[PDB]
Amino acid sequence: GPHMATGQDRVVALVDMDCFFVQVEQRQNPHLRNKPCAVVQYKSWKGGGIIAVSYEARAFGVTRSMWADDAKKLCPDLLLAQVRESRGKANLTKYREASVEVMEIMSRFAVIERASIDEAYVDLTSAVQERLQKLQGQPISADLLPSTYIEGLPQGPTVQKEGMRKQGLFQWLDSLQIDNLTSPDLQLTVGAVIVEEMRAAIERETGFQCSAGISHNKVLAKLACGLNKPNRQTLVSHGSVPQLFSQMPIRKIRSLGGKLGASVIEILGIEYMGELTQFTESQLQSHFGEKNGSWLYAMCRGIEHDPVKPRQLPKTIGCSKNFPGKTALATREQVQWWLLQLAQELEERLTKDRNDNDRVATQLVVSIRVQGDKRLSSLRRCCALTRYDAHKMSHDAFTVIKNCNTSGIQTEWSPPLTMLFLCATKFSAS
DNA sequence: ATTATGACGCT
DNA sequence: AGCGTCATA
Ligand SMILES: [Mn+2]
Ligand SMILES: [Mn+2]
Ligand SMILES: [Mn+2]
Repeated sequence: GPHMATGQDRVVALVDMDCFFVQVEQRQNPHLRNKPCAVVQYKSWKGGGIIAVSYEARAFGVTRSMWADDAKKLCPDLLLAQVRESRGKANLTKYREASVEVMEIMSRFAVIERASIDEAYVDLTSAVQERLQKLQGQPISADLLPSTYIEGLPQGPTVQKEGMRKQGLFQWLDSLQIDNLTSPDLQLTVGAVIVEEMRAAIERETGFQCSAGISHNKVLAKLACGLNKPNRQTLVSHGSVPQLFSQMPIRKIRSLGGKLGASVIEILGIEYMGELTQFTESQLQSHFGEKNGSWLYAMCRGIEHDPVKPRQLPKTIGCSKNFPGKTALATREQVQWWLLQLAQELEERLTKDRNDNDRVATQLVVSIRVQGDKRLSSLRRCCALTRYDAHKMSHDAFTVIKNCNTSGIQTEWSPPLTMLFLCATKFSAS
């Protein structure tokens, strides 16, 4: 009754860029704008691997992970932009720098949690309270929410898409109680007003379009964001959760897209998020552990407490390269050459990081994969990182992996290496 | 032969 | 610590 927590204490948004690497390349090259377009890495093997796809290209069935040669079969006029290569490897600096542009704008509105290269969570609870105190109990005009969808509306007693959006927004606004500064639905609405402002600023100041979700926690905000991509934002209210979740595959919820989610489906014999409500918290804990069980019990009711962390910068800086098929490294000179290439890119990024962000990494993690191992990583070893010097770091990395060579001979490396990974970690203020 | 990342959980 | 899981361009 009066004591059941409803998880409506916060206003949380998730802002996610549309087709982000494609937009970065479209800004740079106007010829790519408003075209079926994709971003590819490498080229020699099957035309290269696609890692981002414009919405025009998606209409032809082009997806991420697709080889460009195969994408061209679906979409002959597909335009491509290639990821930069430096020191023999893909280099993602352009996209990291574009990300910083977006993150710095968002940070003007609230403290953000960088969740990927192209998205961040915002806790807007305080900003909403402030905007509410200025407003005076005026109704919120539809004109303040020009790109907002209200999930679940319209409903009850037009054949165009923008028409439907407005109908839902109208129903939503008319149901509001703007007289109550503690009403969660009102708080979400004001959150959505602020996010319109945020998204307008991002587009004005970078040229990049994005989508967003507004809800009471990170999982619902993330889910909401995807509902009306691209270039739109979606409000998912607490009240909208039972209908939304009644047909929502469990795998769609963040963190349930892998083995845990599959086990929820298999063990319980269910399909949709809403079906979880019929289990006790103890039942869920018995199957999925104490933490997962409590999390699922609350999550299927729309409730989650994971805070928006105040962290705008990545906490690791890493350099990685695969050596697939017959390109696997089989000599000492090869292994050392590539460790140096990775280490030189790492030095570059680390030095820039120290100057920009007043911090220094203190641990170097070295990871390799061996031919025959299905696992992402075969071996991970750490050592000290005391100087930002590529030759030292590459010499150190070789030392910690040296004993992995099962070859009797010194000159050969066996079994051949199919991945090298250098990562700088454990930052301290400097 | 999707690749290049990056956060967090477990023991 | 080293490994595993999950995630995103
Ligand atoms: Mn995106
Ligand atoms: Mn994203
Ligand atoms: Mn994506």
